[PDB]
Amino acid sequence: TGAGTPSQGKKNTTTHTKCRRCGEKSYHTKKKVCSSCGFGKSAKRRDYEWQSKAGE
Amino acid sequence: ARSAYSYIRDAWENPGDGQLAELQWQRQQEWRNEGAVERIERPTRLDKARSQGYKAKQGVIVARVSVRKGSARKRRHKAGRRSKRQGVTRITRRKDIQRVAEERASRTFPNLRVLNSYSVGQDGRQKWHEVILIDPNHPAIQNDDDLSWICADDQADRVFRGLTGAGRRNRGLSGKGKGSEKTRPSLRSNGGKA
Amino acid sequence: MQMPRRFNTYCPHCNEHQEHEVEKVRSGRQTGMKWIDRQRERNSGIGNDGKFSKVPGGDKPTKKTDLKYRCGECGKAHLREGWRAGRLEFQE
Amino acid sequence: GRRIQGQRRGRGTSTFRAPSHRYKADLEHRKVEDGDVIAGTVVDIEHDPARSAPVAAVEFEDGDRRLILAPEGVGVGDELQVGVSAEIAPGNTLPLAEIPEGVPVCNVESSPGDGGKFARASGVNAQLLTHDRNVAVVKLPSGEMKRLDPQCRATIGVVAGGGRTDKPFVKAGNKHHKMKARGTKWPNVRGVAMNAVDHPFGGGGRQHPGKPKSISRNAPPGRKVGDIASKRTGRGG
RNA sequence: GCUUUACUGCAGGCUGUCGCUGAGGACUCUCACUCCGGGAGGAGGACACCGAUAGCCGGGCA
RNA sequence: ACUCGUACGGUCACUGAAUCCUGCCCAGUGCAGGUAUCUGAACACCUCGUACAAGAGGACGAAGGACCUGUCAACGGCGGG
RNA sequence: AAACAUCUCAGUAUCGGGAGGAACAGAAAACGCAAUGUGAUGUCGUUAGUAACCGCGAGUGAACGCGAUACAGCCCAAACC
Ligand SMILES: [Cl-]
Ligand SMILES: [Cl-]
Ligand SMILES: [Cl-]
Ligand SMILES: [Cl-]
Ligand SMILES: [K+]
Ligand SMILES: [Mg+2]
Ligand SMILES: [Mg+2]
Ligand SMILES: [Mg+2]
Ligand SMILES: [Mg+2]
Ligand SMILES: [Mg+2]
Ligand SMILES: [Mg+2]
Ligand SMILES: [Mg+2]
Ligand SMILES: [Mg+2]
Ligand SMILES: [Mg+2]
Ligand SMILES: [Mg+2]
Ligand SMILES: [Mg+2]
Ligand SMILES: [Mg+2]
Ligand SMILES: [Mg+2]
Ligand SMILES: [Mg+2]
Ligand SMILES: [Mg+2]
Ligand SMILES: [Mg+2]
Ligand code: NA
Ligand code: NA
Ligand code: NA
Ligand code: NA
Ligand code: NA
Ligand code: NA
Ligand code: NA
Ligand code: NA
Ligand SMILES: [Sr+2]
Ligand SMILES: [Sr+2]
Ligand SMILES: [Sr+2]
Ligand SMILES: [Sr+2]
Ligand SMILES: [Sr+2]
Ligand SMILES: [Sr+2]
Ligand SMILES: [Sr+2]
Ligand SMILES: [Sr+2]
Ligand SMILES: [Sr+2]
Ligand SMILES: [Sr+2]
Ligand SMILES: [Sr+2]
Ligand SMILES: [Sr+2]
Ligand SMILES: [Sr+2]
Ligand SMILES: [Sr+2]
Ligand SMILES: [Sr+2]
Repeated sequence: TGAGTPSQGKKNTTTHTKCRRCGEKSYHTKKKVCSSCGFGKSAKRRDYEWQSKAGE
Repeated sequence: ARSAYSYIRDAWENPGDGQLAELQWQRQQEWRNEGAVERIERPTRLDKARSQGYKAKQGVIVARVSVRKGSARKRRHKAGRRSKRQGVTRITRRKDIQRVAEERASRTFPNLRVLNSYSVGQDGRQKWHEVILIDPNHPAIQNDDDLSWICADDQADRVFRGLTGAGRRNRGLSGKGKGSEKTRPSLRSNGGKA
Repeated sequence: MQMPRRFNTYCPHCNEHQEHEVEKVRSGRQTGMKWIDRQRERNSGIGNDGKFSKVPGGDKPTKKTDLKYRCGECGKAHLREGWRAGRLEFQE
Repeated sequence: GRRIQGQRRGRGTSTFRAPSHRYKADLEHRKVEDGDVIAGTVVDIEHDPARSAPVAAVEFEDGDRRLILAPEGVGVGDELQVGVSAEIAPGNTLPLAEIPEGVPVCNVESSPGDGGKFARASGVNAQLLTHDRNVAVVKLPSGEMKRLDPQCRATIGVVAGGGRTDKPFVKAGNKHHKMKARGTKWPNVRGVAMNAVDHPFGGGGRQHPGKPKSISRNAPPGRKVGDIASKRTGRGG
């Protein structure tokens, strides 16, 4: 069985869903953690300096 | 004449001799069974506390904190490093244990502000310090001429920004001349080379 | 090669020819207080220590004479260029 | 390289854990005040998944229903005793001090009151040899002479299920089933059959450890493989 | 990426020393500390654990 | 974690059902044990040096090594004349 | 650094914690143009790529002072009550 097309047919699991806190479809319903805003992981909002150029 | 306080002071110049020695041997047994941060009704070293700003008044709190002894607790490098940045065992942290203790205490009492702290001994595996914290929101303090200064907004979380006596010393701010070229006015403004 | 223990030659101090006694230069003991000693301690720590991690070099097949020439009358010694010599034995 | 299997084990991930949620109970001796006024009746014999040996469910006088490490020859209805004054017969528990020398025992405590640590496996038994007022000498199944506090409790008799090891598994499938009931990763891939990146013995045109197998006690994890601190090897000499 | 008796280091293990740590080159004790015990209490004991340092081993790792 | 586990256990390795068998080698390397003597760091101690300190030397000496022994179903070896 | 290990890149990127409108520093156990002299602290210009560091290689690199800006000095602990 190929890792490509044939293996894509098995994908019918729902993981990332609309987040209650930020509105992005990034709330992982199995982990109950938003990969975009951090909801479920931290009270503080998910942020990182690498999301932009170092001097900007 | 000598103050009664000077006697507590003098006892503590040699915590390993005299009655103080026996008191510590007894006490530490209880301390070792207490938590990380224990509020206490009265300072173990009155002379030191009053000397640091302590007052028997509403809004003044004292808490003893214990911390694990030794150097740093670091995880070895998973990614490549040159011999220099491979060090793991003998590398110590930049904040002394007293400072770590002041912060834990302040985290326990989110609403209070650290005023000062002092050592109350240690055993072979941990160190104890008592911390004086103040309630900036209590009127008994807002009206105190000697402590109301700690009520200002810029004094919030002072311990976490190194504004404590222990903080200032640890930042190499003791000396006003030679040796403080890279510490004053801040470690950061001097590129972190102090 | 053989070498006379004593002989007449020029003493740069008396400024005239006098009898000298020849001796092989014996190594003096270190004190461990020179600037280099302090730099070794100061700069050696965790990991590689640069120059202080290097170790003793090799050896030339033959070494040059390492001698002291002592004036027999003013008691002072002077040094001279050496010359490669497999062995140096003094006569008397 | 990569961490060897022995290092993966320690993380305690599912693959290496024992099916604890399936285990029945820990056969520790009962805790008695004193007097030995504790007796119960064997209400049933059960299978212990964790030891591939039988265990007995006992109902004690004071209403406590508990599984016990069963010696051989214990059946339903039989009455068991646990205490200083307990009678000296198979299935009963009492401190070594009260036990007569020359009597095979099992589920022997290491420190008085711990519940039993020694000789708990199928058909095994410790042999109480010497007595005293300060030390009870027991011969453990490995043949070692162990000095124990006479206050250490034990059960008279040998553990049930002896001979279990006398029959071969015959097929992989049988080993398989047993392994699924233990905290063990099975089957076993030889070190020499792996790539150099995976084990000290991996790599090489043909299979063979590229080094002596006897490793030092001081070797660090990841390197301590093969014959650990062997005092000797082989069969000869 | 991989190897090793390549170079240089780093974890880690063994070992001494100092602190924890007390009383009367071999010893006794109990009071810290450790372990067992539901508890009473039992076992051990200034050792062990832990902090520091020194020597040895050290492709397990860089 | 192993482990609601305790030597009829479970960890680490090699070989690879049954059957008939499995020789010789411990010098090197590895592991382990022992060790009169030798070597073997730091602290403390002693001499010199310094009104102190740096430092030089000494005495003591742990593991380790030298040395001895065990061990090949341990790495491996079993030739030329 | 024409490799590279000390060094460099750099206390940079990135991470953890925290305050404000600005932060931080701050009224000498200072300085040491050694003086019959200066007089809290930032900052700017300069002092200066100087002193100092450094496989004494590549490179790293202040301070006092001076000229400016702005200026401001006080409160406890204890003694005695
Ligand atoms: Cl605070
Ligand atoms: Cl010569
Ligand atoms: Cl099995
Ligand atoms: Cl001046
Ligand atoms: K580098
Ligand atoms: Mg600033
Ligand atoms: Mg059990
Ligand atoms: Mg399984
Ligand atoms: Mg296999
Ligand atoms: Mg393969
Ligand atoms: Mg490997
Ligand atoms: Mg093979
Ligand atoms: Mg094969
Ligand atoms: Mg416990
Ligand atoms: Mg490598
Ligand atoms: Mg095969
Ligand atoms: Mg380069
Ligand atoms: Mg160069
Ligand atoms: Mg720099
Ligand atoms: Mg200056
Ligand atoms: Mg007043
Ligand atoms: Na706080
Ligand atoms: Na240095
Ligand atoms: Na590659
Ligand atoms: Na051999
Ligand atoms: Na280059
Ligand atoms: Na290169
Ligand atoms: Na350098
Ligand atoms: Na001037
Ligand atoms: Sr397949
Ligand atoms: Sr699916
Ligand atoms: Sr969470
Ligand atoms: Sr962030
Ligand atoms: Sr806050
Ligand atoms: Sr240094
Ligand atoms: Sr070094
Ligand atoms: Sr040569
Ligand atoms: Sr148990
Ligand atoms: Sr238990
Ligand atoms: Sr191999
Ligand atoms: Sr043999
Ligand atoms: Sr066969
Ligand atoms: Sr051998
Ligand atoms: Sr002014």
